[PDB]
Amino acid sequence: LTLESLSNVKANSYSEWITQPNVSRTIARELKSFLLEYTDETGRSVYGARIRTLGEMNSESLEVNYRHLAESKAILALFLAKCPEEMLKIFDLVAMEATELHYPDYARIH
Amino acid sequence: LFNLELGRGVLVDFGLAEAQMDYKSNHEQFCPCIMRNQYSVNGVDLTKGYPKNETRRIKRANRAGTRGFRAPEVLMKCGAQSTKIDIWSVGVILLSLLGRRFPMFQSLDDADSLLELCTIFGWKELRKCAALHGLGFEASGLIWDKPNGYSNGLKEFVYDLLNKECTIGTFPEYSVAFETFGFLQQELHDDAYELKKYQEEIWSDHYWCFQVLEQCFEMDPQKRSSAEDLLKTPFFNELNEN
Amino acid sequence: DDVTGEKVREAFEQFLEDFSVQSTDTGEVEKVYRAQIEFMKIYDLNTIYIDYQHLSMRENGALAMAISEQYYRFLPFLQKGLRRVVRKYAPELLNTSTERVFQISFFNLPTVHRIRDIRSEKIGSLLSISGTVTRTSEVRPELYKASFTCDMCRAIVDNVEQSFKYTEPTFCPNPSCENRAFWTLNVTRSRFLDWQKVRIQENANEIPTGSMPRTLDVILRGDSVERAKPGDRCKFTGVEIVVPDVTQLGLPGVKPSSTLSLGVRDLTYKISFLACHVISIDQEVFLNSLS
Amino acid sequence: EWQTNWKKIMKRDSRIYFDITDDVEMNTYNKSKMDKRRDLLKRGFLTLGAQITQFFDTTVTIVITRRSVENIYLLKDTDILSRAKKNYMKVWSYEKAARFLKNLDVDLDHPTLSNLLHNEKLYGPTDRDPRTKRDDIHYFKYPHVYLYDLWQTWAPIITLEWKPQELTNLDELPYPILKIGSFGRCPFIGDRNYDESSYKRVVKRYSRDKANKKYALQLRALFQYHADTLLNTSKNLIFIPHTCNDSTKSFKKWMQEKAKGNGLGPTRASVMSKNMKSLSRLMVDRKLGVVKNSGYCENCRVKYESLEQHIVSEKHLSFAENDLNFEAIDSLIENLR
Ligand SMILES: [Mg+2]
Ligand SMILES: [Mg+2]
Ligand SMILES: [Zn+2]
Ligand SMILES: [Zn+2]
Ligand SMILES: [Zn+2]
Repeated sequence: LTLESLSNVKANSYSEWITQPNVSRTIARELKSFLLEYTDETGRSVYGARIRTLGEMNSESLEVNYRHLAESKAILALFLAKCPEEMLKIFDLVAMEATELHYPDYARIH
Repeated sequence: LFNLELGRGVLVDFGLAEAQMDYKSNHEQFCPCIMRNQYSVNGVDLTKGYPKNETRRIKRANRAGTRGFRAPEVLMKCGAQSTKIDIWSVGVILLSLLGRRFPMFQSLDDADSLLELCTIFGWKELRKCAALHGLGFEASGLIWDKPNGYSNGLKEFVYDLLNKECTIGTFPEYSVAFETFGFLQQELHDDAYELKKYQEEIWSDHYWCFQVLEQCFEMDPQKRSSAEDLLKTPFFNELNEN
Repeated sequence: DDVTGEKVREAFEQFLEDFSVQSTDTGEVEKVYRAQIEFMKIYDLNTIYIDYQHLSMRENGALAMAISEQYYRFLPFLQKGLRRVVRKYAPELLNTSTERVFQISFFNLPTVHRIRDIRSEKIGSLLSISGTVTRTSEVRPELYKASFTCDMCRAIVDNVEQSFKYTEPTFCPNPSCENRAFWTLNVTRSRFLDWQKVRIQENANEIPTGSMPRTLDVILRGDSVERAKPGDRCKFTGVEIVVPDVTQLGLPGVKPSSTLSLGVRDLTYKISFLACHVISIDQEVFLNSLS
Repeated sequence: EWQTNWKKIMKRDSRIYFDITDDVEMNTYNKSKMDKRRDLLKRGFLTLGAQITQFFDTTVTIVITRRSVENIYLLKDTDILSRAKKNYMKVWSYEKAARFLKNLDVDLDHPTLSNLLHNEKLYGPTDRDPRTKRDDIHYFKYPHVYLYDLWQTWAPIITLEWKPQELTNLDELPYPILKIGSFGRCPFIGDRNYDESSYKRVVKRYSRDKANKKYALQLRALFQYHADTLLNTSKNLIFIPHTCNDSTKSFKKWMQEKAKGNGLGPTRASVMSKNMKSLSRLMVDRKLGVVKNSGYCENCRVKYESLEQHIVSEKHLSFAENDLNFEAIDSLIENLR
């Protein structure tokens, strides 16, 4: 959806709002945008550097910084702060999707 | 039947000889095999499969010939067999002389001949010929000593044929194959006056023989030069005495 | 989904609108199918009669052959195409006022098959038969669409299609349930049609030498129930159908059987008929049916 | 001439990216239409030759977004489209993408209901799983050779596949290898039950060679650089030296070492019945329980185990006694005289 679509909140439970089907899809797309679009000062990719790291040392973890995401999209950072039980699960899936986009067929490694 | 003392030869058997019928009443549509009868659903592709229950007919083309001495045209049952299968067989006989191998192509069936041609020339070239004749072809998993090899030409082939004989020593001291062996040694980079004249002439002769071999050995019929074109070669300067 | 089914459905609904048979000198040319649709709206009936001759005329009869050879396969596509056509023009009659079932009947087939002419290669195809009515049963309801009550999270699923045999709703009113072991049917949300079985018999003139008479069971589904009295010669038009038979257990010949565990099931059947409609062969009504 | 301007270096340009997100009111079916137009737009530059990247970078000029193509008209803080002005990195809309594609005009793609039906006569109905499995066709698994009609109108000519296990021995590959052998044998066959170094074989070959020395010398004398025989009529020999080993040198080395049917067959059909396929599985050896003139007599259209009995067969004798079969031959026979 839109950035302000997440801002307009209407649900009885905060985690239910996060896991609202349309809202959940919006969260997935917005996280995809945050990871694919955010770039360092010198034009070097932040998430590009992280995926370059992951491709060669083949770890099962990615060191995603909270501050850069916060100045990227405040609503998603606040969703993480209030209800990290659900967004992290989505963020793992979108991270895997982006890794496949850069390095396809990563199932055997991890 | 060739006589050496006369130095001349004549053809005799015409047993399977066929009179060229009226082919029709560019070259891509010359022989994609759509001629005479049968002339002029998507989403399903049998690229990597053979039907379990087969409900279709085979090509019905003449297969007359010999064990070996058979052209790619007839070998793959390619329609509208042309006269140039004969010159292909001629080139096969020619190559049999250059290498001293009489049973040059021991083909117990069509498959043997096709695989032997694949060995000599290459999978890609044979596939290209089949595609030219509107025919799909595929082969994988098989191991070849020359994987799409011998692309240098037939020179390397007759070269290692003679190489193993040289290492063994099959040929006699007076065998005339040794001059050819030296020719390939020199060209592959791998009193005396009469000697130098003689070797110069044999350089030229072997040269022209090897560039008429590749002239005849080409899968394309339309590109394959006719018998008169073969006779017009610079190798055939002895007809010029007329 | 099937591309061919979509093609035949779209062609069906296309010529339900584009078709127009001439009225010769008197009346110019009119849309016969649209005229019948207007008649349907006027009289609020439930069955549409389609001549097979017109379908044969249209598009060199390729579609006619396709629908005659595989009528059963294309029948749902026919229903969907007719529903969309009704939606296009006069969609008021779409609903019962929950949903009104539209019946399609084909009439005037080129040929007539006698009861002894029944063949297995015609199973599922469209044809016509001519016999004498021997036994007629009561008009009984049949489960057009069936609703049930759930086992875990006891609740009622509403308006689920019922096939030729008993069906269990894979989905549940509660999406989290996904349990279907024990369903309890409810008549309120279960649709019904009219069912009646008529045992026809071969006419005398068609009997071969020595053979004793042969007979067939014909099912009349829809408004055509109780349309024929016993002892009358009627022409039945419908689809050739098969029904499971348990009696032919000792007959000669290998019995087809399905193995699945074990999953054994004897695939023994007997031939029957499902007829779209039936045609038989004061002084005012009498005076009307004269030239 | 803009196409030439836009066919100049983008074949060498290596940076391609396409923006995904946008701020619009889009429905699920509208989402699907967006996805299909997005994949078409991706394919538009997929074959262009310019490599595509998945990340937004200040290097990648190609970036297309539907809305806010420098259309925000205001400062933004966390927008790539806010940086698009400062980085100069080009941006269009998808409608503007089609506007520019009008310069390119790339095709959208690179009915006969009766034909559809009688084609579904083949393959069965087309409503199957779009996968590599149909069970109606033996898909190739092992090393194989396959040659097929391009239009699949005729049956495949050669279709042979071999299990890996039977390929264990290199000597008897079903497809022969270029095992050259020696002594002028077939290049695809070798010295089976033969050894070129076997001293008895060497002696036999040496004796045969020395027997034929004079004949080979006569051949060379007859044929030496004059391109003709009668023209050659009026120096004895020319020997070009070589480092090659021959029969004589190898023989000297060894001596030093030891010093201390018919051709015709009946025409056969192509299609084999399914019952034939079933029968062919149950095949076992014939030893359980119960001269060379064997061939096919096309005159009698019959296959004979023995010729001497076929010639005396009743049908063949009757055929021979009928001159009506040879009338055309006699017509040209008499024309000789
Ligand atoms: Mg002969
Ligand atoms: Mg002959
Ligand atoms: Zn051809
Ligand atoms: Zn439930
Ligand atoms: Zn005979």
